[PDB]
Amino acid sequence: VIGTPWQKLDRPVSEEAIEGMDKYWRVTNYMSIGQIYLRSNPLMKEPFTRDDVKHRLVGHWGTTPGLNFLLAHINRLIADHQQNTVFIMGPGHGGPAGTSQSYVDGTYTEYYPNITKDEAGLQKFFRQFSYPGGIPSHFAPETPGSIHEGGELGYALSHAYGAVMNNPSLFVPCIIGDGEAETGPLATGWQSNKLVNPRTDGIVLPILHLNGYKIANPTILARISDEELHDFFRGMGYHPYEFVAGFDNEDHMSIHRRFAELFETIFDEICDIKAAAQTDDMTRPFYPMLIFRTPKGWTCPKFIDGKKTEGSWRAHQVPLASARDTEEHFEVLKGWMESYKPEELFNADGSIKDDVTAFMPKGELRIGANPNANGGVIREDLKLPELDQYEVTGVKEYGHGWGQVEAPRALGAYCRDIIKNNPDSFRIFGPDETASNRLNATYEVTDKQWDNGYLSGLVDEHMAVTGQVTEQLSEHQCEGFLEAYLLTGRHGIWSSYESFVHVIDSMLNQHAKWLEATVREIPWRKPISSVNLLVSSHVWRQDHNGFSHQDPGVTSLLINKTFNNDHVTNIYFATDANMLLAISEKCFKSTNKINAIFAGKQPAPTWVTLDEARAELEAGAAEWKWASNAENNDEVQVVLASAGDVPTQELMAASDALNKMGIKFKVVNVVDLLKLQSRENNDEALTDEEFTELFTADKPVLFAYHSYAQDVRGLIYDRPNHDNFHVVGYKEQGSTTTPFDMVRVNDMDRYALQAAALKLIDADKYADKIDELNAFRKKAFQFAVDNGYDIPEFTDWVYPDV
Amino acid sequence: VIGTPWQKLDRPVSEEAIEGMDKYWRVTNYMSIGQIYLRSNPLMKEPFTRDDVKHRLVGHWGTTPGLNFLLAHINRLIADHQQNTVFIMGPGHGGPAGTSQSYVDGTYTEYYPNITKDEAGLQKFFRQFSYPGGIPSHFAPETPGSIHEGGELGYALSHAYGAVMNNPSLFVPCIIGDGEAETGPLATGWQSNKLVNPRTDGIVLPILHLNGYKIANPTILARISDEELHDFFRGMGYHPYEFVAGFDNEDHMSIHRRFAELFETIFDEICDIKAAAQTDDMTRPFYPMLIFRTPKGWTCPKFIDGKKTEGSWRAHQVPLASARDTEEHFEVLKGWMESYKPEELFNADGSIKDDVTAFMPKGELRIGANPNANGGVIREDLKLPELDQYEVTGVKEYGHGWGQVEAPRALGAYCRDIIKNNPDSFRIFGPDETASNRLNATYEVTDKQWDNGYLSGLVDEHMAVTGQVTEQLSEHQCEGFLEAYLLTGRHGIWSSYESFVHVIDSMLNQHAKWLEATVREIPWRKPISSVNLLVSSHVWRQDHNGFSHQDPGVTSLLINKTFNNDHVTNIYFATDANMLLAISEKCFKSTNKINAIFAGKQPAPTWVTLDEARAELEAGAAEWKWASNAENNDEVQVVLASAGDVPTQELMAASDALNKMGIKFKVVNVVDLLKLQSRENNDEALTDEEFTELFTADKPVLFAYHSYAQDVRGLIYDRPNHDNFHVVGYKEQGSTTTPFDMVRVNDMDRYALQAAALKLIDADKYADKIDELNAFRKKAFQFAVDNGYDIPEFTDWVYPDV
Ligand SMILES: Cc1ncc(C[n+]2csc(CCOP(=O)(O)OP(=O)(O)O)c2C)c(N)n1
Ligand SMILES: Cc1ncc(C[n+]2csc(CCOP(=O)(O)OP(=O)(O)O)c2C)c(N)n1
Ligand SMILES: [Mg+2]
Ligand SMILES: [Mg+2]
Repeated sequence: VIGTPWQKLDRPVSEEAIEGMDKYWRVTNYMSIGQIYLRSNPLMKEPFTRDDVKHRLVGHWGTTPGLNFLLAHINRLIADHQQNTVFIMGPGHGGPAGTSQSYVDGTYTEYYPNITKDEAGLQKFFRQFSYPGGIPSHFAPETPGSIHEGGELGYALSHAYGAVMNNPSLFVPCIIGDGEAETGPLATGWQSNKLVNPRTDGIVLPILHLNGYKIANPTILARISDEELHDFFRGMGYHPYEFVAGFDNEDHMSIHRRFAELFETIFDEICDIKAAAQTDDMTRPFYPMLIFRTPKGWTCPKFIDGKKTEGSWRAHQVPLASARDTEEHFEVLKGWMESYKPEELFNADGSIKDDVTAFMPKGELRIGANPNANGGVIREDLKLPELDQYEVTGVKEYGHGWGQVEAPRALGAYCRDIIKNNPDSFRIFGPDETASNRLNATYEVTDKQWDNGYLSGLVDEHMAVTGQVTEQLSEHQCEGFLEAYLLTGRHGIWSSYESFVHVIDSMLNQHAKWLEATVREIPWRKPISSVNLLVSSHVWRQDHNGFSHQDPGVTSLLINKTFNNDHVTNIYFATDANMLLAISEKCFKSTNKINAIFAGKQPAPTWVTLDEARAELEAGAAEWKWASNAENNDEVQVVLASAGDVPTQELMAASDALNKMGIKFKVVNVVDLLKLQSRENNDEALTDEEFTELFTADKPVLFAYHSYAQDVRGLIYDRPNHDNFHVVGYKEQGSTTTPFDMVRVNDMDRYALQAAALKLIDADKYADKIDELNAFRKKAFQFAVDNGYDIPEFTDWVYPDV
Repeated sequence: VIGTPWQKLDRPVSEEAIEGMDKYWRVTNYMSIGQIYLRSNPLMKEPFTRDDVKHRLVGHWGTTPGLNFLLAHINRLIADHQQNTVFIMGPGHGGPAGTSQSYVDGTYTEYYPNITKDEAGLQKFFRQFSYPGGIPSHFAPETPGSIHEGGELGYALSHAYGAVMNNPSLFVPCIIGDGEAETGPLATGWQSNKLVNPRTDGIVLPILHLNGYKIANPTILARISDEELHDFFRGMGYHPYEFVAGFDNEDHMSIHRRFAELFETIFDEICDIKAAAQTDDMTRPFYPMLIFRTPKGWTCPKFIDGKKTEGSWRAHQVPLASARDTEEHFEVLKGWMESYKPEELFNADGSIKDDVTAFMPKGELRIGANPNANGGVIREDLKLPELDQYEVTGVKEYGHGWGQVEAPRALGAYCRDIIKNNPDSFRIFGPDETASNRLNATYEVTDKQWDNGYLSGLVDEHMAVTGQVTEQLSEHQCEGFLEAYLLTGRHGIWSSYESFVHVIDSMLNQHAKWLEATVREIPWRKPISSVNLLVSSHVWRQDHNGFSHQDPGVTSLLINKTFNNDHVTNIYFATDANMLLAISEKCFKSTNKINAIFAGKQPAPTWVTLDEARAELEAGAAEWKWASNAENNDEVQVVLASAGDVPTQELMAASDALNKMGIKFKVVNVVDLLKLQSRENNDEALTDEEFTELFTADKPVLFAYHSYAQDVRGLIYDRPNHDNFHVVGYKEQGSTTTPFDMVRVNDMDRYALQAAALKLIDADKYADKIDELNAFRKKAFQFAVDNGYDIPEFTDWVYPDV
């Protein structure tokens, strides 16, 4: 347990602390300007000239001084209260404020020993910001203190809230851009306070950085009336406080006193809410939130070239773009840097004076050092139940292809027991789909956590104010919550109807990018758990729905994250429940990954034993020898290959029929897609020799793909025998229809697959059989049209093992 | 002008109208149940048995009766007021309520003559819903009255608002699911009332379908306190009204009277707001919104098998799943269908009685017939300015590769003049990026429309309460607004930083799917204008930003929409401003497309004349003969190929150097990407013969790709000479850095390209030159590290034409 959580001060903030906070604000303002403008001479020692100014001025001043003000006050708070604290920088383009924070708290020099606490260190600190060979413009994962970069705006609040889940001692002041608040994901973010519990979760404090402006526009929230703004936050279940500063001549020390006193009122209320929640954990409190209304660019020159800058969108990027080039602009920069009076903040050796930091928290309470902001230092392996107890045993008992098992129900029972063994560190998220995707065996040991109105046990099944499943009809919220949950060292999984995974494609992009930078160059940031996503209710079996719900293409997005042997992405196609089991265990042991686990939820055949799934998963693709009828690759007329539960069922029925015709083939199943890539693009892929062995050197390959055929084609482009692959995939065809018709209109049904294989073997010899199969598909459809359900030859076919 | 907009009644709703509305509600409820459950015997004529019930029960009852209630009342409204009305069905899974509406209003039989107004027609109407060979489960584009399917929830409000833009006579009651309101995009949707003007735009009426439940959960909004709920909507600038019905024994006619009176109060206030806005168009009114709180599944059996159904999430999907199979369940269905007393609603011939519809609007005011809900019937071609006036003339005057032109500024001037010539039907949307992407020449003729607080001319440039540019920091809002703007027959464009286009990938998915169904099978739905998206501030030149802003992969998403010769997607890589011009004109004339127009905003060389861009765009790819030094394909040692402004600059510098070494090559530029596909996948692509001519039959091809190399590889997989293409693309490498370093770390810089070409020609002969180039890249980087800007050999290189 870190510090002394939820303690009130019961005295005023000291005058020493106010003094220190103004010194912090002035030094972090100064060094943020230095990071942006200065290539050398950080203390402006004589001669200080244009030659000290960066050739390329890049970065973001506007948000930065308001961030630095808040961080002064949050730091002061942490230290007075000994409060376990992680902040979120929504305006992540304010990167100098987060690097300045770490540098002041001492963690920057601890993590980066070359960036020393003295003039030479400070020169390097200024130069290196947004610079070739240096550091990023944003609150990147290489910044001690960051679990959120804030490059792609809108995830401030889901991360803040996922971080405090099952973290009752943790306090998260979440700085949100007022421009950011215009995004979709941020707007639904506010509603998370109905989904956390004030006894078992920690506390988020939304701080709205209402600086009036985004890039080139005012913001919506800053320009509505104050009464609308207050009604807004009250209507979302918060107690709003508003702070206004910086628009008149109020002196800075007065501003600090007033803000500290306000911030103490807000914290006191948080402490009262925490204390009350130990007794009453059912009443949802009105959590405080802070509206912080200060000028953009605060403390910068009011006008530059006769244009309003402080208190404007003009302050957004880099004021004085000509500081290197004119001398008019350099004089303004010099005066600006001087107004912070650095001669009072730095010792002659260029170290930051002791009296600038005496007020700062220390040790692991420092914002840069809290282990919650590097959660893999506190992550523990899950206590996993043995997989074998979950196996579908039907394959051993009756044969390959047996039964009508709904595959995710095995993952559900497994997840149930993981929750039981790890009761406060493994969460399930679902956009109102947990049950729909068949993971509700989990409710046998816990509830959907819901901290909002209850009506009746006749309607309110499987929910309680505390629990380890969270649902909200928002994919951004599910993915945001989980990411931060993982980033602070815990574990879990979510699920989503496959076509709607795309809502959060850009979230997968950013978390994959966080993972990339991390495995490449941040060894101090320890491994976190993986994002585990069950992609179910797939393209082929969206029976109550239709075309809008048919889009397996998150595959294609994920493929754009597969470089440089990072290995931060995996795409798995579970063939049935036993494959699902094998994949899930690997996923739950893995770290530093996004894992997409595709499985169908419909009743379906089970193809492999558990032991077989384990061996196959390990290699990535496997021959199914019990299904091949050819002896060796020379005897093979076609390779029958599959990835996907329905492509597989269809390929298998086709193989049954090709067998009965005396065609000689082999069956290859593919589970781990990226392992089809060449070793040169992927050092963990099948070797060429392994690839050739599976797929032959010179025989045609019929490949039935779950998603767009383009994926497999681009992936195998430098593989031997690639020109022989015929890839059949989803091709934007379907509607509200029978299971047979869905595969039919994509040429994915068994008859079409058979026909395709014939065409590849000898189109002339089998012209007639092909026609006959093409017509049988037409007859099977008409039969569905006329009767309301699929032709029994189709529905009732079970694989000949049995 | 349609009907008599914004007229008050000044009398009570008639008793005849209340009577009709209850008949509408009862008949649409009845027929919605019929669509879901009945394969035959729609009037339950003796014998009515289980054999009449669908074998596969699929569909969504829960939302449906509340929709049917609202539609009764909106229909009654339209007719009393002669009000130009389009509705939005947010809960688009309530498809039977929209098909029932069209069937009652008469448009279904007009558009689908086989679905007749009599027993035989009604049998077909019931059977065909969610059925093989029939119609979709959702409010699909084949439903007269639909401009929004509501399959992927969350876009109800952006569409509602984009529809009323520059549409002052149009009224849009927007039905939003209370589950839908939990999504990100819906939550920011509410804020659009700060972005429309009540004089020059029409009026949206948000109706929150607060039925208490989503799929398997209660909803956030239904379970907070009523006071929070009211504060919420008031805080977003609405006047909230609340209607509660259905939870007691209040008789239905009383419910209709009470609701009609409320709905009249709401409309009166809308009429007052409209009338006031003719004089005061600066004061933002508090638009009405309606909280409609009724039981899910309303009028269904209260309990089924001892489980609460009406007033529960259980009502969500298909109550009585066993209606075919038990007889216990069939008796319940029969009683349920009977409670609507259809013997009072249908004539003996099975036509709907006249007194059920006498209250209904007629002609083009009918919900199914309004041309706003099929906007291509009112769409007109834009009055386009001549392109030649915008040409960058530098290419003709000084040579290929001249100048430092910021390409989109030509599109900006063009857009400026399009707005001038079409002042109320062409809009620009930008997520706070219009200026950042260089389209602000548009503000020369109009303003960013902003209907919210103003502070000062010192900060509030280029904005006014009415205008034809709209910005909000939300990609969902930009894309939603535009889609509906196009769907109701107008035109426009938006722009977005490239990596953030992904926020709305799933929106592109749905609108592409709308387009697909439309071109394939809905000839009555006329062509609308295309979605035009400028994809700028690209991967290669995100100078103030870094890794989070580097992701050109919307390419890959778009490629998953390129089937069956729909031609609903285009991906264009503008090489410079003249190519941009040529592409933009084609885009602005096109229909029924999503067009992604990639262009760099950085200062950059201009490569082609306008006339050349026109010829090249038409073919899709072109040899640049003035750049080739080889005579014919036999003389060619490598094909130098490009798609992208920066890949192109880099390839050109490489070609300059390969020339000087006496290497013989050709230069192919690629603008229209999908035209690289085979004719078999794309009937408008380059012929194999055209392809071979550009790319040779047997020579290596160096392909410098703007985005992920996987895209080109999968696209050319069946093209002749494909195994000779070496595709270099973005590979997840970069940071906050120099322009040279960004291309360097992706092996995309000129030296790397040269080296690559050498390797393809003779790796052994040029081992030394390759090493030398690899080292020069290392030296150029160190130079950037040491000096703060790129090596002059790199920066100052201008193409030898000049
Ligand atoms: C999803 C997304 N869209 C667009 C951008 C482009 N962008 C970078 S900062 C910014 C404006 C930020 O304004 P605000 O959140 O108010 O922050 P401020 O700098 O005023 O603190 C925008 C539009 C982005 N970062 N993320
Ligand atoms: C973006 C998205 N995510 C998930 C779904 C899955 N889904 C289909 S309907 C539904 C619940 C809808 O509830 P609500 O909006 O309250 O509508 P109701 O049927 O009660 O009118 C969900 C979660 C979806 N359609 N869209
Ligand atoms: Mg702001
Ligand atoms: Mg609902």
